[PDB]
Amino acid sequence: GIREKIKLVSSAGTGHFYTTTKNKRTKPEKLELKKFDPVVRQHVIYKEAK
Amino acid sequence: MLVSSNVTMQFGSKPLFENISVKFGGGNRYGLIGANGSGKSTFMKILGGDLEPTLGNVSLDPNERIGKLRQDQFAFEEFTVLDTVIMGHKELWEVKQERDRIYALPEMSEEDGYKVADLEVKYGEMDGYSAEARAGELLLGVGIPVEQHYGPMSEVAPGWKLRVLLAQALFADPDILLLDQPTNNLDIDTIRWLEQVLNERDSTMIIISHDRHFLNMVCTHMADLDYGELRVYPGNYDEYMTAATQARERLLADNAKKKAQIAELQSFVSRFSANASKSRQATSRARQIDKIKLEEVKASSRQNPFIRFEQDKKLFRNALEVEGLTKGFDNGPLFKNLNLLLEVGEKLAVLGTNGVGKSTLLKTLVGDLQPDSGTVKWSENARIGYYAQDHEYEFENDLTVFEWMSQWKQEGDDEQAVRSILGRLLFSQDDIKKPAKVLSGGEKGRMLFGKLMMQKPNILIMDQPTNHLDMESIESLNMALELYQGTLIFVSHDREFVSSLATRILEITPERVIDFSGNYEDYLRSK
RNA sequence: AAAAUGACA
RNA sequence: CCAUAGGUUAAUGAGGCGAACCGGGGGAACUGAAACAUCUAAGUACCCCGAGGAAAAGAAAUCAACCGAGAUUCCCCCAG
RNA sequence: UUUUGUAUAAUGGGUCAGCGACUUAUAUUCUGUAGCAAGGUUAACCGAAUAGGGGAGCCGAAGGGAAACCGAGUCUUAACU
RNA sequence: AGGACCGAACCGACUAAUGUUGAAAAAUUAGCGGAUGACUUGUGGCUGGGGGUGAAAGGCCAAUCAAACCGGGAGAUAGCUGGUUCUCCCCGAAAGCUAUUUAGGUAGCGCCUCGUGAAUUCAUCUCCGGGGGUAGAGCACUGUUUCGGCAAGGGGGUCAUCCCGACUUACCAACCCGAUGCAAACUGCGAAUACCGGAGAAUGUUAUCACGGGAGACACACGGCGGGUGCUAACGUCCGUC
RNA sequence: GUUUAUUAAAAACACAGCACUGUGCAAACACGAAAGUGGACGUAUACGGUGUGACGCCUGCCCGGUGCCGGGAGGUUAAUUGAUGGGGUUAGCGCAAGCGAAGCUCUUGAUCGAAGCCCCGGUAAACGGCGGCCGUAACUAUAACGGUCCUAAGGUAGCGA
RNA sequence: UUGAGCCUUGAUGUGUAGGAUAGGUGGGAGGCUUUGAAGUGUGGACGCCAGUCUGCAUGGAGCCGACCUUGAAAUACCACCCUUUAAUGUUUGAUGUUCUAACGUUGACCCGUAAUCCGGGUUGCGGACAGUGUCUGGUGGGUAGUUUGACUGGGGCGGUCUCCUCCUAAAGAGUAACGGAGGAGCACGAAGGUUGGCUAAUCCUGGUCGGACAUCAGGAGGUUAGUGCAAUGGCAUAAGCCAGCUUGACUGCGAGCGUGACGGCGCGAGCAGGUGCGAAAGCAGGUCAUAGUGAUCCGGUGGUUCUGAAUGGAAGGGCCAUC
RNA sequence: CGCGGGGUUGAGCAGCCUGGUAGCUCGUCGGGCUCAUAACCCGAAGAUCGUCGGUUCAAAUCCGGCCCCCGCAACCA
Ligand SMILES: Nc1ncnc2c1ncn2[C@@H]1O[C@H](COP(=O)(O)OP(=O)(O)OP(=O)(O)O)[C@@H](O)[C@H]1O
Ligand SMILES: Nc1ncnc2c1ncn2[C@@H]1O[C@H](COP(=O)(O)OP(=O)(O)OP(=O)(O)O)[C@@H](O)[C@H]1O
Ligand SMILES: [Mg+2]
Ligand SMILES: [Mg+2]
Ligand SMILES: [Mg+2]
Ligand SMILES: [Mg+2]
Ligand SMILES: [Mg+2]
Ligand SMILES: [Mg+2]
Ligand SMILES: [Mg+2]
Ligand SMILES: [Mg+2]
Ligand SMILES: [Mg+2]
Ligand SMILES: [Mg+2]
Ligand SMILES: [Mg+2]
Ligand SMILES: [Mg+2]
Ligand SMILES: [Mg+2]
Ligand SMILES: [Mg+2]
Ligand SMILES: [Mg+2]
Ligand SMILES: [Mg+2]
Ligand SMILES: [Mg+2]
Ligand SMILES: [Mg+2]
Ligand SMILES: [Mg+2]
Ligand SMILES: [Mg+2]
Ligand SMILES: [Mg+2]
Ligand SMILES: [Mg+2]
Ligand SMILES: [Mg+2]
Ligand SMILES: [Mg+2]
Ligand SMILES: [Mg+2]
Ligand SMILES: [Mg+2]
Ligand SMILES: [Mg+2]
Ligand SMILES: [Mg+2]
Ligand SMILES: [Mg+2]
Ligand SMILES: [Mg+2]
Ligand SMILES: [Mg+2]
Ligand SMILES: [Mg+2]
Ligand SMILES: [Mg+2]
Ligand SMILES: [Mg+2]
Ligand SMILES: [Mg+2]
Ligand SMILES: [Mg+2]
Ligand SMILES: [Mg+2]
Ligand SMILES: [Mg+2]
Ligand SMILES: [Mg+2]
Ligand SMILES: [Mg+2]
Ligand SMILES: [Mg+2]
Ligand SMILES: [Mg+2]
Ligand SMILES: [Mg+2]
Ligand SMILES: [Mg+2]
Ligand SMILES: [Mg+2]
Ligand SMILES: [Mg+2]
Ligand SMILES: [Mg+2]
Ligand SMILES: [Mg+2]
Ligand SMILES: [Mg+2]
Ligand SMILES: [Mg+2]
Ligand SMILES: [Mg+2]
Ligand SMILES: [Mg+2]
Ligand code: NA
Ligand code: NA
Repeated sequence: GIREKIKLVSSAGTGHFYTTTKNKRTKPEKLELKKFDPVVRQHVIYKEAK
Repeated sequence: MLVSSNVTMQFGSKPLFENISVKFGGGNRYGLIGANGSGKSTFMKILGGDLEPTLGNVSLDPNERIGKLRQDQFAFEEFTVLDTVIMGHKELWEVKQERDRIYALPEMSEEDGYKVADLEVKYGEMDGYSAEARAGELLLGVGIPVEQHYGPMSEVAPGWKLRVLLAQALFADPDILLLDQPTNNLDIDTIRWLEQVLNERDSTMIIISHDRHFLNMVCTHMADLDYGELRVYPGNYDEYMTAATQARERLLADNAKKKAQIAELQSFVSRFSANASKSRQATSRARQIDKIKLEEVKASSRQNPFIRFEQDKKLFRNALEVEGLTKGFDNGPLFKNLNLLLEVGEKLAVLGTNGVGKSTLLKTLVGDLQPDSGTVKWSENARIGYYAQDHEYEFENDLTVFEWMSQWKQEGDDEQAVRSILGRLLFSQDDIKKPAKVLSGGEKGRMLFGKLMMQKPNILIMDQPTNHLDMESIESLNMALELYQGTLIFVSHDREFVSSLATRILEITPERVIDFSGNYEDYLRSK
């Protein structure tokens, strides 16, 4: 529907991303969640991308 | 010898121009036009490369020079006139600031040792040793006198301020993204001057102004951005006017051909459907309707805001009373006495070439700047509404669109009857939940028209109302002031707005301020 | 430039 | 004008037939895909030209792999 | 014969005699039987030619992984109770 | 003079009868139209198969024409009909689910058969441990319904018909109280059977499960019981169980 | 007069007459892979295609749609041309990562680019089309009449169970 | 005639402030001049209009340079180039007139020839047009190959085709009809996690606007309220209602089960690594649960030497995440 | 009760076009011009946008039910 797909690309430098959905009409700003990066095995920040 | 590329941008709900794919190059000047609050300024702001788009189609040409005049014509009251022109060279300016921290640094470091040498050798390589002199000759070449070269930009008339800002753009660059809406400089003389400078310069430039006549003399191609994308129509402006308003008409006729062909296949389907002999043929066109797919029609952003000003007390005898003004800032006074009377009407179009002090007359006519006069003696129950020539202090403190509009009211309710007034002048539901400082151009102006809607100012000023309006709000504003009951004292630079709107002329030239000739169709006729 | 009509006695 | 074209005479060769095999010039569709158009059937059926007792091919501007083999043709594997 | 079902008024046959419909080739899998048995077996071809040579090659005795690779282990995973 | 008139040869074919395994694979008999013209006829040529010719009917092109005849590809393909040949012994179904350009076809499973390997594996009965919410019943709930009592309130008229409503009605009438019914999509109650698990004797040529070779079948019919639909009609139709 | 040889002989086909349209001659058009033939040993009072069908009175309105004809200003647009940007390789520079000349390559594609279409007019004996709702006249009925909406235009003459 | 590129030469290019219309690099301060000058008159051209400028003899031999305001020095000098420009040539494109020599001739005459075919010759007319070949855009039922669903109380029309909730469904699971009733193709960065706290509908009485019905104070009642969304089951330890902190809406696995003919779908304690809340016990692998969704092929983006058709690379594949 | 279209001021019609103003031509009324009526000039009146609901701050407009009007269909052997 109105909810489209984004990917949260990690900030640890490695290429890893959690893919989710986000409604843009209500909120046009980015998403920032501290998630787990299996490449470096640590909890790092995941800024929205794509 | 290079060209530009495509982009796509969105500041929230309903993305703006949705996968633009264009190229700009050659010598032809793409006149970029569009309705208020739709792409334009921010489309070519992306083109400059300082901010990147969302979808990120990217448009790269990192070898040649870009010089950009912008819309914020008052964005620097502090830098001296020579500094603003020099800052048009981005590399020179940023290098100098980090270099200039020499006399402001009382102690030097080891790493600072070759750093100051590294910055200085870059300064000489791009010959910053002549930037002050190189700009000065150019700055003198566009009409700015010498004595104001070292003065601050705070004390320069806005009409003159464009001549400085165009000199900043002209810094040996083979393209310029001109945001030049020649708002203040509409003397016709200065307009005719700027038409020669751009015409006799060979560059792949872009112009954005709303002036229909100005786009004729200069631009060769047009890049209208109206519905959801930009289409390039060669021709000047009025060879454009036919195609843009005809390609729409031929689409509505084609769209209505299918909608009338479907409705005639439904004559057969609805009649001979249950029939045994004609069913196989009715279901042959019952599934033919499902393959037509008439193309969708989008609404043009060129709408007409509906604004009207209504009074609250309507004084009856007269409004103005000026005895002798004799106000001058640092030179010969701009006016000597200026005995004035308004007499409840007399829309009093102040006029004159830029730099003679028509805006300083209105500022001291309302009581902000104290004159050496003897008071201006407003009426008993005057409710003054002010629309200053520069309006940027109001749009601050990051209030939202709904928040900013809301405080201006006296008896109406906070939820409704201010949404309608704010939404009457083309503000959608999702457009009012964003900060009021991020608005652009006409919407900044349209707010100040709405500001006087609820205020209901019995007496009006409207310093320079038709500045960023999109040729449709001008027709609405011209109609709104025409049936307005009351008094307003405006100073406008174009001719048709003053001519059609009711008038009692007061032109300002050194030294005598000529007062009154009637229609302004007779003021020029007397000449 | 527009300018039609008016019951018997 | 010379000369060519043309004409006559003489000598030699060819012509046509034949079952299959062989080289070349053209070349389908039914059919399968559980319909059908890419594809398959298939360079098959058929038409035409040529030759021989056989015909084509044939003596590396080929393979292989840092070791080497040595023109062409046919059979068994590699291998469904 | 076809059917849920036929004396069926559903099909076929006038009768006799002769002919008339699950085959052949090459591959693959399973059962029976025979030979040899961690081995079994040759094909083309040579051959006084159902003998004997021919072991090119095929199947099996080792699997795991997409693959490099490892190997009674291997893959996943940073590593597996 | 005439694409003139009546009318035989000549060219045709409007009506009726006979004929219909005929005298004839379109004729005979009695009538009928044209009959100097766009007529008719003899002999010889030319046009050929997606082509010919057509005063136009899809007509004629050798008794064959919405694409001739002969031979070849060719034993085209046919989920469709028909047929399938000697004998005895053992076991012995299905007409269901799921999917399907699928519904009269097929694929996997269910059901059959043969071989191998396995556990008081499996079946019946008694006792024990269980979850129901069907039949029945009931009206606290969801709806519905009839009486009787009280009665909010919604009306009807009477007034200066200005206010307060001051007085009236032959009205209706919600909520609660007592009594009386109905329900597949109601439940403060609730069986019989069935089903799942455990233990125990007897009986049953393993009847049970797993793997592997071969299938057939997937059009069902009637009868009893519980139903949907129909008219509690149909040798009607769709389910469950025997 | 012709037609379904063999169930239809007719109102069907043909016809003289009428109109439109193509064709300037090596004519248009047709049969031909092509050479070549017919048209025609003809020459616009000729030849081909289409529709109507003696003769008489006539043949009304609509060019919006689809065809055809004319226009060339402008937009879009093929092959062709290959300007630029990105990558692969590596002589060398470093004896680290990395950078990268020349050449050869893979790809992107600036510029040039006609007809057609979009656009502007014409043509209906070119294919085709040719309207609603409301009110109103001395009893009743009906509208000569009026209002309004729409369309490219709203069926005229004649005829009418 | 006009565009585009290339070479050669010559000209060519300030205000700010001065003796002056000085382009950049700085090598240098001595060149220049009589291989005829200072000034004189005499003419082009250009010119933010003072001047550069060079044909010109005569006059005939001194001018320049350094200095001087300047961000910078100076046609005082030469070279290496830059800008704008004219002339030659130089290679090409576009158009317009002409020309003959390719090509055409189904114009005329002669010969082969006892020949309205064909060939050769002479000539006239068109003439690089026409026409043909390869490539390409448009048009193209003239022509050819083919498609044009199923269920169904015969076929057509209408309805339906996947998923969720209740009844029919006969008290385990399942169970059909063109049987009776309703929904879905989403939403949420909080509407998720955790910690702390809280309890409704509807009525009566009293109370300013205020009213059958807002907000308030007491009492009855009991979940008859509520749940993002249809229905069923559920919910007080609340799954309903508020607030604080936060990202467990996380990565690799997974004993053991449920349900499907399969493809698949669902539940899941616990183990390893890293988080959040709480004092802690503990809870957390999305939401009260059940709808909110489509396999394979083909291709796109990112990561990863797993492979890399002689070798080193690379293209291309493979694996992981994803469209 | 199967399918479409319509309901706006006295008549005929827009405005639904992606929600922020109830509009056009006639018509009624009160004046003015005229001897008087038409024509014409000036000024105003009326609509719950069929009704009742539902997201909306806000509905003629978006969604749902009902009423009324106008058409069309309800097949062949
Ligand atoms: N920072 C932003 N983020 C998101 N959306 C934005 C932002 N700034 C502006 N917008 C949106 O983009 C719209 C266009 O703004 P823009 O600056 O392009 O004006 P404009 O159309 O050029 O107007 P004008 O002609 O008056 O100059 C704004 O009206 C606003 O709705
Ligand atoms: N604060 C000030 N200090 C010094 N001079 C000033 C100041 N404000 C204005 N001036 C000068 O006095 C005059 C007044 O100009 P002002 O800013 O009032 O606008 P204006 O002349 O009306 O111009 P325009 O028409 O461009 O708007 C101008 O010459 C301006 O340079
Ligand atoms: Mg009259
Ligand atoms: Mg021979
Ligand atoms: Mg097939
Ligand atoms: Mg088939
Ligand atoms: Mg040979
Ligand atoms: Mg060697
Ligand atoms: Mg049977
Ligand atoms: Mg039967
Ligand atoms: Mg019997
Ligand atoms: Mg019978
Ligand atoms: Mg009998
Ligand atoms: Mg029988
Ligand atoms: Mg039969
Ligand atoms: Mg028989
Ligand atoms: Mg036999
Ligand atoms: Mg192995
Ligand atoms: Mg006759
Ligand atoms: Mg005949
Ligand atoms: Mg006879
Ligand atoms: Mg006759
Ligand atoms: Mg006769
Ligand atoms: Mg003959
Ligand atoms: Mg015949
Ligand atoms: Mg055929
Ligand atoms: Mg065959
Ligand atoms: Mg056969
Ligand atoms: Mg077939
Ligand atoms: Mg038996
Ligand atoms: Mg079948
Ligand atoms: Mg019961
Ligand atoms: Mg079946
Ligand atoms: Mg069945
Ligand atoms: Mg049955
Ligand atoms: Mg039955
Ligand atoms: Mg006749
Ligand atoms: Mg006949
Ligand atoms: Mg007959
Ligand atoms: Mg001829
Ligand atoms: Mg006719
Ligand atoms: Mg006509
Ligand atoms: Mg066809
Ligand atoms: Mg075929
Ligand atoms: Mg069917
Ligand atoms: Mg059950
Ligand atoms: Mg049961
Ligand atoms: Mg069953
Ligand atoms: Mg929740
Ligand atoms: Mg809690
Ligand atoms: Mg919760
Ligand atoms: Mg839920
Ligand atoms: Mg290699
Ligand atoms: Mg890869
Ligand atoms: Na702007
Ligand atoms: Na001013």
